[PDB]
This record gives sequence, C-alpha cells and structure tokens, in this order.
Amino acid sequence: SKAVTRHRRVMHFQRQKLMAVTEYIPPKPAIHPSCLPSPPSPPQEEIGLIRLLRREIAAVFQDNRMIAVCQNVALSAEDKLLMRHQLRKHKILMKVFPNQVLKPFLEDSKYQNLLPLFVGHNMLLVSEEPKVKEMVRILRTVPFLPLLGGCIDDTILSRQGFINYSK
Amino acid sequence: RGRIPGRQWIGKHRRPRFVSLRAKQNMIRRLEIEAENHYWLSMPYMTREQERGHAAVRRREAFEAIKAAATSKFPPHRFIADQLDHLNVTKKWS
Amino acid sequence: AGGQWRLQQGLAANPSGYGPLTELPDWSYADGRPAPPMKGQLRRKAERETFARRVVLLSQEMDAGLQAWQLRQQKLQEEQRKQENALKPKGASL
Amino acid sequence: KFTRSRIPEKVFQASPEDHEKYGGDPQNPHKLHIVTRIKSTRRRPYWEKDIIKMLGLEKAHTPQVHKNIPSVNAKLKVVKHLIRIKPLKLPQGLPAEENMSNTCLKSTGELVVQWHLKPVEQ
RNA sequence: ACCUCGGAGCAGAACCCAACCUCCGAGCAGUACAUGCUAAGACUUCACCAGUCAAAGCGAACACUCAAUUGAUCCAAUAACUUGACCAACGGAACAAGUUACCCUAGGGAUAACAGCGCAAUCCUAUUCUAGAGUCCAUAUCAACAAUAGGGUUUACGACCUCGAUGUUGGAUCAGGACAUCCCGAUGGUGCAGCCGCUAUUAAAGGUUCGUUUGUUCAACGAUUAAAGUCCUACGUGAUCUGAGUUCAGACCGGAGUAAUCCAGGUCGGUUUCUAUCUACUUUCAAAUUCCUCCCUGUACGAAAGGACAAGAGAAAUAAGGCCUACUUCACAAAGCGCCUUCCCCCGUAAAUGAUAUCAUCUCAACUUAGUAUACCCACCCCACCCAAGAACAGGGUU
RNA sequence: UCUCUUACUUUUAACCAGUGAAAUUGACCUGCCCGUGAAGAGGCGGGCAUAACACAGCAAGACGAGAAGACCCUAUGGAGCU
RNA sequence: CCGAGCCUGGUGAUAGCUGGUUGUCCAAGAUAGAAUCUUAGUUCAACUUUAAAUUUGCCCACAGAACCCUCUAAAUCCCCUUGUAAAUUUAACUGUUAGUCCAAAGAGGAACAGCUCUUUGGACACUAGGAAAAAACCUUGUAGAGAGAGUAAAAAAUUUAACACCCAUAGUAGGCCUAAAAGCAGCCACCAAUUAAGAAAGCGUUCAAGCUCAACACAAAAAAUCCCAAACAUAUA
RNA sequence: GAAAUUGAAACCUGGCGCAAUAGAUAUAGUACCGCAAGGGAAAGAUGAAAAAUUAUAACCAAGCAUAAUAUAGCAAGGACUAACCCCUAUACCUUCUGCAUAAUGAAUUAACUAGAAAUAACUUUGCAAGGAGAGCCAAAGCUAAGACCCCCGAAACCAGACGA
Ligand code: FES
Ligand SMILES: [K+]
Ligand SMILES: [K+]
Ligand SMILES: [K+]
Ligand SMILES: [K+]
Ligand SMILES: [Mg+2]
Ligand SMILES: [Mg+2]
Ligand SMILES: [Mg+2]
Ligand SMILES: [Mg+2]
Ligand SMILES: [Mg+2]
Ligand SMILES: [Mg+2]
Ligand SMILES: [Mg+2]
Ligand SMILES: [Mg+2]
Ligand SMILES: [Mg+2]
Ligand SMILES: [Mg+2]
Ligand SMILES: [Mg+2]
Ligand SMILES: [Mg+2]
Ligand SMILES: [Mg+2]
Ligand SMILES: [Mg+2]
Ligand SMILES: [Mg+2]
Ligand SMILES: [Mg+2]
Ligand SMILES: [Mg+2]
Ligand SMILES: [Mg+2]
Ligand SMILES: [Mg+2]
Ligand SMILES: [Mg+2]
Ligand SMILES: [Mg+2]
Ligand SMILES: [Mg+2]
Ligand SMILES: [Mg+2]
Ligand SMILES: [Mg+2]
Ligand SMILES: [Mg+2]
Ligand SMILES: [Mg+2]
Ligand SMILES: [Mg+2]
Ligand SMILES: [Mg+2]
Ligand SMILES: [Mg+2]
Ligand SMILES: [Mg+2]
Ligand SMILES: [Mg+2]
Repeated sequence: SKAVTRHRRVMHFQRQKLMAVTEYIPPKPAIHPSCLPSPPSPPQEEIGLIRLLRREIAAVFQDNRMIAVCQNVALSAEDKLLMRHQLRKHKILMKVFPNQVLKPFLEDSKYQNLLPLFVGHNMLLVSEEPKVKEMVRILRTVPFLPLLGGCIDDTILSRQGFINYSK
Repeated sequence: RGRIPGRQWIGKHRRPRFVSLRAKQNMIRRLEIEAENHYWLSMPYMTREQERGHAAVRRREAFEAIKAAATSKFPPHRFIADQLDHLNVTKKWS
Repeated sequence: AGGQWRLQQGLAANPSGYGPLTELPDWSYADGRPAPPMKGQLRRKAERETFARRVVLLSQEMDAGLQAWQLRQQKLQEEQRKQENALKPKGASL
Repeated sequence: KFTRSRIPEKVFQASPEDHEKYGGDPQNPHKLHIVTRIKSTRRRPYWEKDIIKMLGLEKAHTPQVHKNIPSVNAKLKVVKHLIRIKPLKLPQGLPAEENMSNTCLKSTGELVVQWHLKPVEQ
C-alpha cells in the first residue's frame, strides 16, 4: 500500500516494538505531593469592598446609639419593603451586613458579646433616637418575626429588656 | 467467527500483532549492549596520521604469499615406482 | 540457566567453556600416569596460542608504527632549522 | 529507498558521565578490541555481510582481537549493531614467548598468562 | 490509436532505471566547397551492428550550424566515383487479404465469462454534529453540508485458484442459518382521548397465500390473510428432477459485408449419462401456534361520530402425533376427503427502601417487588408354524 | 395434470440356489465444529466426539466418475470457403 | 467418427506445444538488459562453471563531481590508509532470465485491492526455531553421533458520564419603528432607585402575563453450520 | 557441389549378434479383422528311457489362503516391560513466483522402454622444426586415443491403389 493511507496502516513488528519501548515515562515522586503537608497559602489581599464595610459598620455602632438585632426572615419583598417604609416613618433604618465581615469586627471590640447572635440571615434595626416603643408595635404585625436582642446606650439587652424599656 | 480477510500478516487488513512484556525487555537488552559499543569506539588509540603506514610491510608481504601460491600451480610429478606398483595385483604364492 | 550470574563472577556463561570441569583431563591411569591430552584440549591450546600471538603482534605493530610517526615529526622539525642558517641579511638590515 | 547509514560524529563522543559508568579512561584509551558477533548476518544488507568477513567474525560467539585505530573503527561503526565490543585488559601484561601456552581469555575481557586450573589458596 | 529517433518530469546529488504513464517534438533547412588526406589515445544508449570525440603529421588557409532530422545485407544502375526502399511493422521476409457457430489439432486458469476470493468507489446501516422542516418547538417525527464506524446482498475493480468432463437462469423438492423483525409477544415516547398509527428497545419459539400474461427472477393487478420480511448458504440444492429462456449443427425476418459469412435483435426446432467405494444421515422417546365470534361492553374513553383493554368461552384452520366406529377410495386390510389428542416462562422495563452526594435517587451501591418440569422407555423356550411384527435379521404369540 | 394423493396387480426389488460383468482405484487405520492455507480441508492449528461390526435406504461431500468436454486465448500449428 | 473415404508409400512427416527422460556420493551454483512477424521461443550480454595465466581486488581518509533549480532528501561515484583475499585477463561451453512477498522512495488506480509499474535492500525457490496452522515477518545458516550445557527470537492491553443551594420588589410597557410588539419582531443607547439585580443570557405569550440564570445573603454496536484452549487479580525474575 | 589429376587391396565356411515381450511378422502371412486394397497375432519347455508317469523334491512377484476386526487420524518415527495407547510428523512425480492442496499422472505385479556426432579447446603418450604408413598441417607443431549433443504424440500434405 501507499506510505500515507487514510486508515491507520499497521506498523512493522520491529517498528512497533521500537514505539512500545520508547514510550514516555512520567517521573514518579517518592512521596505523593498530596500526602505531604502543603505549604501555607499565599496571603490574600483584602477586597476594597470588605474594608469599605468595616468603615461603614464601625460608623453604625458609633453614630446611632440604639442597635436592634433581628433575624431577616424570608418575607416577601412587598411585605419586607412595606415594613421598611413603616420603619422609615419613625426614622428607623434596616441595615444588613454579612456575618463574615461583621463577626471579625465584633471579635475585637466593645460589642463582643453580640457575636453569638449573628448566626444566619440577620438584619440590624438602628436609629439615633431609641424609639423602642414605636418599633415593637411594627414588629407585632408579624408573629413569625423574632426579635433577637440589641444594645442600647452601650448596654446589651435582650428582647424583654426592650419591652421594659419601651414601657 | 474471527476471519481475517486474505492472508494473516500481509495485505490491507492484517492480523494485529502486539508486543509482549519480555519482547520489550529483549529489545532494551539489545540496546544496552550497543549503547556500550558506542562508548568504546569513541576512544581511538592513534589518529589517522599516526596510523598511516604502520602495516604496509605486513600487508605487502601477505599478498606476496598469495601470489606465490597462485603462481606455483602445476601438475604433480609422476614417479616411475607408482606405475610399476600396479603389477602387484597379480602377486601370488608359488 | 545461571549464565548471567556466572558472567558477574568472572566465569563463562556456559560452564562447558573453560574451568576445572572442562579443561582438566577427564581420566588418568590407575598407576597414576597422566593420560594423553584430549583432542578438544589440544584444539583449544592451539586456538588460544594463535589468539595470544595475534595479541602480541597487533600490540607490537601499533607501537612500531607510533614510533615511526614520532620520528618523522622530529625529522620535519629539524629541517626547518637547517634552511635558516644559510647566509646573513645585508643592505637596509645589515 | 533503503541505503547505508551515515552515523553522526556526535554519537561517538563519550560524555564525562560515561567514563564513570563503563570504567574507561579517555586519557589512556585501550590498545586492542575484543569484538564478538552476537547477531546473524542474515536479513542484513550485503555490505554488512562483507564487513563481517573482513573482520574475521564468521562464527558467532567467537571473540576476535582487533586494533583500536580509525580505519578498523570505521568498519566496526558499520556493523556495530551486530557485535559486542569490549576492551582487552592485560593485568599481567603482554604475553611473552614462555607464556604463549598458558594464555586464557576470560569473559571479563582480561587475558591471563598463567592458567593454572587451581583454586586460589587465599 | 500505436510500432523508429530526441528533450523535460518519475529517476531530487556518478551512470543506469518502466507504463495504459505525465508533456513537446524530429523524417529538415542553411552556410561551406581542404564539408581535404592521414593518425596516438578514448567514449559508446547496458550485447552485437551501428554511433561520437580526437592531439600530432602531410597539404592548405592566415573536424560547419543544429537535441532528434535517419535504413543494414543482398541486389539493380554506373567506365569510374557514386546513387537507390513513409523496407514508417522504421534490426528491414524480393513479392500473400478476409471468414469459419461445419470447423480440426496441439496447449493454456500465464487467460476471458459463471462461480469462489480480495477490495469497499458505488450500495447499505447506525451513531456524532443541530443548520433547516414539523402553526410555536433541533431531538413526536424528519433532515443539509459533513464526520465517525460497521456490513459484503447489487453495479464495478483485481486475475490468485479450476482449461486431462459442474453450461448458466428460473421453477419443483426439501430446506439449515443470520436478525438489520413483515406477523404473533413484552415495553418507552408520541403532535398517544379511544380505535387506528408513528417511532424506539427487547424477541428468531412459530408462521410468512393462491392465481392471469410473461422462460422468468422481479414486477404489474386479481382475490385474500395476523403477515404475504430483508438476506446468506457453490447468486443452497440439477450422481434428486425440470430444459422454458440463452448455448452446436437447420431456417426465416431485420441489419452489416463484393462475397464467404456475421448479429448484445426478433421468430421456429434442437440427445440432460452413472449400478453408491468412502464420509454424513436414515423416529430430536414426548411442552402449538393463529384468526374469528362471543362475554367484559356498547364498558373505559369521547361532545358526538366512534370504540378498546386483561380474564373466560366457543368455533375453525394449519402444524405435530395417531386411528378405522361411521363416511369415502375400498373390503380378513390399507388410505383420506374422515375421526381423535396437543401441557412452560421469557426478563425490554415499571416501581419501593436507601448511601456515596445525612434531601432526593429503582442499586454495573449493599437490597426489595413484578413473569425478573413432567411424560414415555425399562424382564431374559424357540425346531417349526402363525402374526395386526417384518427387506434380511430382529420382534410377538403357539394354552 | 393438479388441490392432495391413495389402493391394487405386474416387472423390478429384497432373500435362498446357479452363473457371473463394467466404468473406477496414489496409499488410507477414510469423523464434527471453528480457524488457517494455491483464496472451498476426512489428513494442518485449536476444541469436541469416538468398542468393533455387517445388511437395507438416502444422495450434502469426496471441487464424484465418464471423451486432454463445451466455453475464451495461444501457435510465424492445419483445413474448408469467399 | 466425410468442410473432403479408406489403405499403402513418402514417414522415424513436422510440432517454439504436452508428457517422460533409469546407479551412488561430494562440490560450485539465482532475478541488469538489447534485438526479434518477438514477448509459450531464440541469439547476444549479464550471471553462473571448470581449467589456466597474472596482479591487484574489496573495504575506503582528506580532496573532488552545475548551473536555470532551497521537495535545501536518504545516499552514491571517486577513493590513499586499513581490514582482508580475492580480482582481472586467457581457454572451453552449457544453463537461468512467463518471479514472488516484506521494508523504503515515487508513479497509475480510489490517499481500494493477495492491484499494476520502476528503484534500493532483505527474505524466499537452502536448513532450523519462533509468530496457532504459516514460501516472503523475527531468530539463525556449512552439514555427523550424544539419554550434556549456555542462549537467540519468543505469552497484548483496556471498563468510560451524580451534583449547586437559596433568592429577585424597583426610575418603566428606555425610546425608535410597529395593529400593539414591553428585557425577550427588529433596532439606537445601555445609564439607574435600593444592602444587592442584564435598559436582559435562555425559554412561554398575537403582544402582555409567567417564568430560570446572573445580584445581596447563606465515552456504541449487528450476518449468516456451533461460542471457542482450559483457566487463574496476592510466595520475592 | 564437381572435374582435370591421383590409384586397391581383396584368404567364404566368420560373430566383445540375438536366446521365446529378444532375434525375421512368422510355430504364420496361418488364426482372426475388413466388401476390398490392407492390417495382423498369440505360444513351446520332464527324463538316457513314458515300451520308467511308483512322474519333472524344498524355497521365490502381485493376488489369495493359512490367520476378519477394537477409540486416534499420509499409518511412520522417537520409543517402551508391552501390538496399540504418549509424543513428533501437511503422500509422490510433474508443471508454476508459490501445490497437503479439491492442478497433472500412477490399482498393482513382472518384463520392455528415452543422450547417437570429435571442428576447436582440454587431458595423457609418441616424435619434434618438423609430424604423419602418398594427399595434410606446421612462426612448437603434428600423430593417436580418451572425453559433449534423447524418447512418445498430432490435425495435415502428396503419389499409387482399393471401395456405390
Ligand atoms: S493517602 Fe495521603 S492524603 Fe490520602
Ligand atoms: K516486423
Ligand atoms: K468430473
Ligand atoms: K452424494
Ligand atoms: K513461441
Ligand atoms: Mg509501498
Ligand atoms: Mg485467509
Ligand atoms: Mg557498449
Ligand atoms: Mg523491429
Ligand atoms: Mg535501436
Ligand atoms: Mg445458424
Ligand atoms: Mg433486535
Ligand atoms: Mg445455484
Ligand atoms: Mg439449478
Ligand atoms: Mg449436486
Ligand atoms: Mg430450449
Ligand atoms: Mg425456442
Ligand atoms: Mg396425518
Ligand atoms: Mg445370488
Ligand atoms: Mg476391469
Ligand atoms: Mg474408524
Ligand atoms: Mg475449512
Ligand atoms: Mg483439524
Ligand atoms: Mg451402506
Ligand atoms: Mg440412486
Ligand atoms: Mg510468435
Ligand atoms: Mg467411414
Ligand atoms: Mg516428433
Ligand atoms: Mg553446496
Ligand atoms: Mg521482421
Ligand atoms: Mg441566583
Ligand atoms: Mg517373437
Ligand atoms: Mg506371495
Ligand atoms: Mg496422535
Ligand atoms: Mg490423388
Ligand atoms: Mg446399387
């Protein structure tokens, strides 16, 4: 047959033996690299968004004195915006920050005992003037919305403490 | 079942042949012997200039022996004793 | 069997090649008189001597041809010196 | 077309790692070869068959002694895949006239001049 | 068409190197008129024959250009010198064409047709790709440019086997096998309401009609059927048969040729041998398939028109295996047109529990569920007769 | 003739007795499957089967036997005819 | 056995065709071509044989062998050394040349054929071992006996597809063009409220509606008599 | 394919001829075949005595008989205690590149059946510038010997006869 064929032409046995002997042999390390302790990962530079949140978060704890910690339930957007409109009427803000950014801030800070509260979807109800009484009645519209707690005037209070403060 | 068209080891569709494990080892063993031959041929004792003319006398004398044997071809001598020794076929006792 | 191991011990791959098992005479007289050499042993002795004499001849011929090349190079060096001694420059140089 | 082979000169250039592997010394190359045919001249080109005859390698596994010179090396480089090349070593030196009958070429490539057929007392 | 000679490619670098090869040519002309006479040494178209170069010398002046441009011997002509053939079949016979199936002889599987075999251009099939048809919508179906593999059923190609007795085609007989399934069975999808359909997976146990013209294979249409499958097997089977078409001698029509004679056409007729030596085989001891009608049911479904599942019954047909009470051919019997009997699942998928992958998930995860054999045969007087037993032998009975 | 064959007689047939050929024949102690091979295997490779043995049938094989078959081609082989 | 009877004679007609070609042993011994009414033949050369003469033969170091031409090829020719022992000429004739397959380069066919045609090399018609059986692949040749030994080539591999969780309100049906085509008939621009969201990447609507995502959070196979050695993952090469 | 020219010996009674598939076909041109011309065989075997048949004893081809056969296979070889069982082994000739080939030929036994020529060269003798028993050759030749060249088969052609 021709030297070049459309099908794979069968090699001569001597040539085929030559090809088999001269096959690539990858180097084999004595110990597999996965089993050996991997070197520490290179340092990761902080994202500008993360360092922006820390400045914004620190302002919240300093500017406004009343901070209320609640669980941001999976309410409908229409009902979630409507309550925010009700909170905006009484000058109450609804700020939400990631836990992986907020936890390190509270790890080394005055508000260190608020760390266990932030587990899951959480939201912060803050206001310069502690209108606890006006806030509680807004949250009573939905029995399934839990009030975890808060810290008023650098004093950590539970849900019942807000109830007593409101009265 | 399993027919190979035409002859086995010739043609367009031949019976496939595979290299066994010892077949690879035999070829590697052959390569190692020849790889060592390349080493001993890389260290000549003398150069081309030094080697020249070092065996001219022996080669010249060797061919002269061939010429002597080639030019000495001749029929063997014929002795008169051998011709007379054929009469012994009729030797007998008295 | 065992050919590779024997070659690593400086022996022959075939035990029949050389050594006490083969080279020694296979028999001797009861009185103690040595036996005549065997035909195979005589053939090997002649073959080894011819190989030995070739080794001596080849080594001597290379040395003889190496000295001749060294002598010619020395002769060529001397010829340059002889031609320079002829006459002395004059004229501008003096 | 199939023809002869021109082996590049770089092939016959021993590296420093080869002198520590085969035990040779480039500064003091060996004087004589020990060539032994280990392959059949059958199924090989006619010019390889002729060179085998010129080197006296008719019978296989029959050691032959040749001189390490470029002209002889030129013939060896043609049939280098059919023969085994080993240097000839002389631990006792060149055989003399009195040692011709006591020579023996061992498999290691050394030619002894005293073949005693006697176990070493050491 | 071609046959001799030369150049270029193959043949890349000393030479050489082939076709059915890939391209172009040559069968001359012109200038000389020492394009005279001689002679060392060489080349050489793979032989020979021919062909090519050539110093010096003599004699004169002061080895012509051109790749090819050519034809031997004999013979004829000629005083002589010289000349003579698209001898082009160009190494050339001095001069000779067709036809033969009326043919003969010597051979050839070096060599054709049929066949076998090789090969897969063609043919055929499934995937890949997702453009495009399918009102919308690639993927119910269908499909372009292509890609990737398989198959050896057609048309071709190769000339390897057979030229010292297979003519081929078709039919009859009996068929064995493949599954790429025409029908019966099981199961997904559907542009699946139900009937019909389409498509895909699984399945080769069983079946696959009778006729008119035609040598028919095939095909046309005639009536049917659950269906009237695709193939292979020396395009199965011709020491089993047929000889209709083609094939030998006759003849005719049409055509070609001066004729002899010929024909891929039409028409008529035309010898088909064989006593089984060998292999193989000569009761697979016995499980059957299908349609129709009925019932469910005029039920589910549907707006109606229409119209089913599964299970059960009856009847009929074939297939297999028997029988003679009738019927019929016939008569101590055989036989069918007559009578009797006929018994298993089928594994494609549809679902639970439940990890890898703390949900879920039918699990080339452990696991669970649905469909995932029996019968027949079995001992050990014989001369002879008889026999529903039988070629012989054997077998049964003989009270 | 056929759907669709069947019965009977005669010849043949088979057995007993007598007489007694022919083509044929390399040697055979002469199996099946698959593969291989000068391309179609009783003889080769791998599996399977297998005491010996006659008689009667059968015609798938022994590219069965019988006339160097027919059929194309070859020969500086023939002949007839124009 | 009449496309030309039979018999005898010429006649042992001739046949480039078919078949056959008789004792033993040893030795050397294969593939360029040209011409041919020639390709079934013959002649010459090549090759081969014997005898004889003679001296170089083979291998091969540099040097050396074209330009128009970069397939800028593999490699030859020439060729002292050297390894070796043949070579040439003379004499006498026979015989072979209808070759195969493998590797490689290149042609024709279809980048098919156990296809055809050249070139280089090997094998075969020469033995043996190994590829299952085996002319052409591999190993290996010079010949006998042995109930010794060491080795050469020499035993096919391979089993392939899980996979996001949760969430989504809004300047608005962004304008143009369109019966209206709104993120999704097309198009110009592609900013922007909000912790965080495409003037929309796909589906579904005559157009809208509805939906997801992006965002915040958490790699196949099937033909015809009947599959085809039996098998075995684990005791040191 | 000559001639002129040259000129020869010459004793029948033999055989390095055959021995029944030989030598004439021959036991005979008979038997037999064909209308005719014509073709054309086959075979016999004792002994001095058959007027000794009490005879011419043994062994010898294929073919049989004596004495059918036991898994398996080119029929054999290596072997073995042992025939087989085990192992190994693709009949012969011829024609082709290549045949176990399912290509040719052969049932078998016996007999018969196929390489004839000396120009050159070579080898070995004789003699030698000569050789040879007229002729012929000769610049070492010449004379002599030895040693190389098959069998069967057509369809046809011609002549003379024989046949309606
Ligand atoms: S075996 Fe080392 S990381 Fe698992
Ligand atoms: K001609
Ligand atoms: K026949
Ligand atoms: K038969
Ligand atoms: K011829
Ligand atoms: Mg090729
Ligand atoms: Mg085959
Ligand atoms: Mg020439
Ligand atoms: Mg010619
Ligand atoms: Mg010519
Ligand atoms: Mg006619
Ligand atoms: Mg199927
Ligand atoms: Mg047929
Ligand atoms: Mg037929
Ligand atoms: Mg038949
Ligand atoms: Mg007819
Ligand atoms: Mg007719
Ligand atoms: Mg019946
Ligand atoms: Mg009888
Ligand atoms: Mg007979
Ligand atoms: Mg038998
Ligand atoms: Mg077979
Ligand atoms: Mg077999
Ligand atoms: Mg029988
Ligand atoms: Mg019959
Ligand atoms: Mg001719
Ligand atoms: Mg007649
Ligand atoms: Mg003849
Ligand atoms: Mg020989
Ligand atoms: Mg001619
Ligand atoms: Mg998302
Ligand atoms: Mg006679
Ligand atoms: Mg006998
Ligand atoms: Mg056996
Ligand atoms: Mg006449
Ligand atoms: Mg009359």
